[PDB]
Amino acid sequence: PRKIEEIKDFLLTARRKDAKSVKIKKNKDNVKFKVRCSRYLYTLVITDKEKAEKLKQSLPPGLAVKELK
Amino acid sequence: CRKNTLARRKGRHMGIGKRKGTANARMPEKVTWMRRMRILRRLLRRYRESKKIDRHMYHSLYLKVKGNVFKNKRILMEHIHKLKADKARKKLLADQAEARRSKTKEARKRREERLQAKKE
Amino acid sequence: AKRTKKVGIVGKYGTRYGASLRKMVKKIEISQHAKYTCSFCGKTKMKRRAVGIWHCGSCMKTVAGGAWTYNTTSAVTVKSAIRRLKELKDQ
Amino acid sequence: GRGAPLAKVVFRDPYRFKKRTELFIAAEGIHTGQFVYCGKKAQLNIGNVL
Amino acid sequence: VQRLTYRRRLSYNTASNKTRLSRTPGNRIVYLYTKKVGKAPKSACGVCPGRLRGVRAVRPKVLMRLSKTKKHVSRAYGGSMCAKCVRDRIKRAFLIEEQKIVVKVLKAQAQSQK
RNA sequence: CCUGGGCAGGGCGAAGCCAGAGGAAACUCUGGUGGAGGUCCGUAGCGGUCCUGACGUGCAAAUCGGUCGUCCGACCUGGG
RNA sequence: AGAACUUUGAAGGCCGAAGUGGAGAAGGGUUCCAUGUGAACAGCAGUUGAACAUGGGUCAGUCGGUCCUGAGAGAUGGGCGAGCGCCGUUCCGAAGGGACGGGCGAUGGCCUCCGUUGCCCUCGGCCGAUCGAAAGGGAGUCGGGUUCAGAUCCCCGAAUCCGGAGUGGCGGAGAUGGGCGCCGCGAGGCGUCCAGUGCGGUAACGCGACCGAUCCCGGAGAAGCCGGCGGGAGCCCCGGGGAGAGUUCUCUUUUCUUUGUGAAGGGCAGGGCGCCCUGGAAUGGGUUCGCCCCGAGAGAGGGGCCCGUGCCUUGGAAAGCGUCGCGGUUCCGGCGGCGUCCGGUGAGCUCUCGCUGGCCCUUGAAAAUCCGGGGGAGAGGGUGUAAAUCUCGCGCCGGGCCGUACCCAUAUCCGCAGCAGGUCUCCAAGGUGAACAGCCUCUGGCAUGUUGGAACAAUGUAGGUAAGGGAAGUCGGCAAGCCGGAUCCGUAACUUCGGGAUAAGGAUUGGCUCUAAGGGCUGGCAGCCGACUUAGAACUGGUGCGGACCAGGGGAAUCCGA
Ligand SMILES: [Mg+2]
Ligand SMILES: [Mg+2]
Ligand SMILES: [Mg+2]
Ligand SMILES: [Mg+2]
Ligand SMILES: [Mg+2]
Ligand SMILES: [Mg+2]
Ligand SMILES: [Mg+2]
Ligand SMILES: [Mg+2]
Ligand SMILES: [Mg+2]
Ligand SMILES: [Mg+2]
Ligand SMILES: [Mg+2]
Ligand SMILES: [Mg+2]
Ligand SMILES: [Mg+2]
Ligand SMILES: [Mg+2]
Ligand SMILES: [Mg+2]
Ligand SMILES: [Mg+2]
Ligand SMILES: [Mg+2]
Ligand SMILES: [Mg+2]
Ligand SMILES: [Mg+2]
Ligand SMILES: [Mg+2]
Ligand SMILES: [Mg+2]
Ligand SMILES: [Mg+2]
Ligand SMILES: [Mg+2]
Ligand SMILES: [Mg+2]
Ligand SMILES: [Mg+2]
Ligand SMILES: [Mg+2]
Ligand SMILES: [Mg+2]
Ligand SMILES: [Mg+2]
Ligand SMILES: [Mg+2]
Ligand SMILES: [Mg+2]
Ligand SMILES: [Mg+2]
Ligand SMILES: [Mg+2]
Ligand SMILES: [Mg+2]
Ligand SMILES: [Mg+2]
Ligand SMILES: [Mg+2]
Ligand SMILES: [Mg+2]
Ligand SMILES: [Mg+2]
Ligand SMILES: [Mg+2]
Ligand SMILES: [Mg+2]
Ligand SMILES: [Mg+2]
Ligand SMILES: [Mg+2]
Ligand SMILES: [Mg+2]
Ligand SMILES: [Mg+2]
Ligand SMILES: [Mg+2]
Ligand SMILES: [Mg+2]
Ligand SMILES: [Mg+2]
Ligand SMILES: [Mg+2]
Ligand SMILES: [Mg+2]
Ligand SMILES: [Zn+2]
Repeated sequence: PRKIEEIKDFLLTARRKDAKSVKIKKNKDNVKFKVRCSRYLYTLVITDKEKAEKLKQSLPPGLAVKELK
Repeated sequence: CRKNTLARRKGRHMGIGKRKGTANARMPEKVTWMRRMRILRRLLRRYRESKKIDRHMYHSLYLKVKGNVFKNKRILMEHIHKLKADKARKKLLADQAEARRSKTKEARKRREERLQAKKE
Repeated sequence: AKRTKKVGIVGKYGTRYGASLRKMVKKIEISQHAKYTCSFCGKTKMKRRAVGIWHCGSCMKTVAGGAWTYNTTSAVTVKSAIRRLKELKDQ
Repeated sequence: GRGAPLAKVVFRDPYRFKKRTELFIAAEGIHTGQFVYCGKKAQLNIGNVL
Repeated sequence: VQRLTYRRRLSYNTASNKTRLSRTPGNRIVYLYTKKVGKAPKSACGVCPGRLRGVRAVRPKVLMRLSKTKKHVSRAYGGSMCAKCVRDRIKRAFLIEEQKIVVKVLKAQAQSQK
């Protein structure tokens, strides 16, 4: 898998087609966002819950989102 | 096992009769020489790189440690102290003799200047 | 400390195969194990390769020498005769 | 199986652009990099076949 | 204390069965298989030995994966000479060609004087 | 012949190297380092000296128990 | 129905990591698993089995065969032979059916634009068809879970390789600059010309890509054995915490198990360099365990590259494990809480990586595949418009065939058999100990090896003693027994001067207290932290001390063979 550092590159990946799975995993100190586009797994890890909430708001609506527990 | 190992660490149960292998089998002569001479050769590096020994006595004591002369760190450090004191005494006597010769040559050149001023 | 007084390098063979044969193998084992002065790089790094082949350490210039020494006396005589017949009356 | 050394002398083909490699018996005193000449009018030195 | 087992049916400790041992996330010492080591390319026929610097030392079937940056050096004679050969062959070619020009013009002076 | 695999620990301490002492020189002496070998004790492995032991219609149409020889090699061994 | 033998509980033992354990190659072919029977078989028996009957079980791009050659085997040309046939593998052969490109012609698709077919020219040693390894070479899958039987194959999740692209799938390179004149306050616009098949570092070399055809060169594939030494992992050891369990007659902050991060990408340790720049040594200097290195450039300073199997990070805690509790007859890889932590050390063992050396009339394999370089034939749009190409990031499609169970053995192989025989390998714990020796324990297996019970006669087979003599027995010291380890003394005849030699002959060895010595890390001589060795002294035990185990009798000679 790959680790996207910036937020704009991850949201460009989310805008990019042929991506069929987004997994949001809350953790004890941060939160991880998972895109399974095709044969790779792209992860945006971020430690700000407000930025996670606004990224969930700005997430494109034509795509499935699964929250892990 | 822990009680027996603590007794071995204190130095018990390790006499003459409870040795069933040779001394070179128990503690190897090559390993003893490696530990001994690596310590006696990096103490000279810690002296040379910091302050103590110069460039020229370092190689002499290096070869003298490679030869079986210096048994351990204490007598190595004492022999370095003896050579440092002897070198300090020799350079003190050399500085005194050089100061005497330098004042003599300076006085001779100034007296040559005095005779040249008296001639012209 | 000099340990062996007569056998020299042949003490690895110990007690076997005769005093005269060990004496005759002594000089040529010294000859095959001695480092020779390289005529090209000027160093003493002529290490023995396989038989007939000598190999200097620096500058990697492999030379075809004798089987046990660097120059056979017969080979030096041949080289002197070849240069003499070379400069003798222009072939 | 041979106590004599083998020498690997590379030549140049005057007819086609290709460096041909042959296997000579190493004469005494040759060294790697020596220009081993070969032919009829080659000058008499150690290594030169004539 | 956990004795471990082969995973293929290669029971003999050959060169292709050159292995190592790692630890699974399920807390079990597993016996993993290691690709054999790849040596870097060396120079061309005569210089002091030593592998050429700046080449990803892999297997030649991994050289299909490797791109045209981690296989050569941007110098002329890049992935073939160790650049000591380059700085010697440039000077050697230059000096021998200049000496051939000197011999040719000396023979031309011999033609003019004879 | 080709292609692979394997051999616990110790003992003896060759060449080379270092330091010190002697000598005019040749060189010699002492203390270390070094790890050589179709080298020694000895295990696995490989063979089988002796008890002419045990069996001897036996476990076996040649095996077993001690005692053994060798174990870096002229070593043992699989497959083609 | 029936128990010395089947199963379970418990106790006592053996195998004791060079196994009576966990898995394979050859071989066996259903023996693997479940259910039922016990007349056959298992040398007694069975309610049992590898027996019998019924029914199941082996899932692969990334494990191997398949590809390649090795020693060798082999057909054509050719020769021989009455003849089936034999010799030979480059020899006595017209032994390539391929191709960069150009021209000419024709067909076909959306005949613009491309894709095909034929002819001609040009170019092109094969070291000669072909076979030959389930251990050689050979790209790429790993983590968890699942069954009565499968496991890198099946499910989930995470990756990689190899082929494919014609109307050439999308981005990014190639790609976008300079000069002149005009308009305009400038920003900018217009017209002409020219460049542009990438850049940076002095370097060793680096990046997101970097036009390359016949041809040539090179590297990898592609290397023996034995020493040393250093780094890394795993296992072991110690100190502390956390969870559960054991003992508590008395003591013991005690004892035992566990305390995790795969492949893949990035970053950073660590190791290495025969890689570069500055610079020039002698009063020679730098380093190794040993060496070795230096004017063909040492020390010193600064760089560059390679392996990075180690740590962190996405994977990755949501799974896994420990422990406690709660729901569903059951079906749910259920549901919830807590943890899954800080360090130190090593003549430690195994594996692996790297440096260096020794040995040689021993030089320790080929081929398939793949890459780089030299050449510049050729191709490309010619401009405010964009190509010829891409070994860059993505996206799409496919990976066919065969094997996959089990034993791998004192019971699934061979030996006529459930035969003390034989058969090739990987993994290896704790203590004593030099040791993978011998002995005892742990994980993991087992019922003592095709029978049980009672008594302990002769003879026997293995084992141990025996007062006094010590080889008087016997063909012969046959067998058995003595010395046996380690430390410190001392070692002869002879000799090829290497040996003989552990020659021979003596002393000590236990337990408990001490003493001394052998190191590292921090500072402008002081303080903290741990390793196991040696030597000496005192005290004490019934002269006992290698306390079991481990384990050389020795000397003088002769013959023969080094
Ligand atoms: Mg030694
Ligand atoms: Mg293979
Ligand atoms: Mg021997
Ligand atoms: Mg002897
Ligand atoms: Mg034996
Ligand atoms: Mg036999
Ligand atoms: Mg026997
Ligand atoms: Mg008998
Ligand atoms: Mg009988
Ligand atoms: Mg024996
Ligand atoms: Mg022996
Ligand atoms: Mg027991
Ligand atoms: Mg076994
Ligand atoms: Mg039944
Ligand atoms: Mg029966
Ligand atoms: Mg069965
Ligand atoms: Mg049946
Ligand atoms: Mg799959
Ligand atoms: Mg395969
Ligand atoms: Mg034939
Ligand atoms: Mg014919
Ligand atoms: Mg084949
Ligand atoms: Mg199975
Ligand atoms: Mg699994
Ligand atoms: Mg591809
Ligand atoms: Mg090591
Ligand atoms: Mg380590
Ligand atoms: Mg990794
Ligand atoms: Mg299987
Ligand atoms: Mg049997
Ligand atoms: Mg039979
Ligand atoms: Mg057997
Ligand atoms: Mg142990
Ligand atoms: Mg111990
Ligand atoms: Mg082992
Ligand atoms: Mg049996
Ligand atoms: Mg029996
Ligand atoms: Mg019974
Ligand atoms: Mg008696
Ligand atoms: Mg008596
Ligand atoms: Mg007597
Ligand atoms: Mg008598
Ligand atoms: Mg008699
Ligand atoms: Mg006897
Ligand atoms: Mg007795
Ligand atoms: Mg004797
Ligand atoms: Mg003996
Ligand atoms: Mg004999
Ligand atoms: Zn040289």
